[PDB]
Amino acid sequence: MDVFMKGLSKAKEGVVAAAEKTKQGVAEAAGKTKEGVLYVGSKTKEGVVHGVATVAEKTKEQVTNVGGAVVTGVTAVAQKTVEGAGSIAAATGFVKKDQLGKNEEGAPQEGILEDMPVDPDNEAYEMPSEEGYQDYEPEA
Amino acid sequence: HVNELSRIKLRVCQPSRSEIHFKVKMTTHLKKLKESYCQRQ
Repeated sequence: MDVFMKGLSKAKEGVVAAAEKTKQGVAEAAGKTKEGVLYVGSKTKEGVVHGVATVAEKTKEQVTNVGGAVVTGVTAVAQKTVEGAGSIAAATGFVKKDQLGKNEEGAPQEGILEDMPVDPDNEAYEMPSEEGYQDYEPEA
Repeated sequence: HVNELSRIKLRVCQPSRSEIHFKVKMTTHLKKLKESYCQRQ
């Protein structure tokens, strides 16, 4: 049994309610995600006050009692906080499922003498024997 | 460690009424359904 462990066995400390334990809402990598498209309308709309991903108390009971909607389509699931450090992107069941995160790069800091950047690297009919591209799957 | 891999409770979750509900869209990770507990409406 290669690489087997449960990170949710004992991580940190705190006081939680034994009764306040949901069994749904885990928006992990369990769906055929796509980019999509940006659709705007004739009405601006506020779009709701945008917040941050560093949400402290991230709960989700979901009142699955007074009605509901069953969907067979892909829209039956919607992952959230997977474009950065999300507290829900570590609720993974199996130890192997690092498909919940995004790693970007870092820009130099202001207050430096000499404008030293990165080479623009302009290939001009060289054709390297190294094609393709790769993403970066980081922890949470 | 995943205790359900060393113990295997083999708990099956079957409601008396299946209407408005969902499921894990991953056969590989479908074991998480038998790695946790269910809810009663």
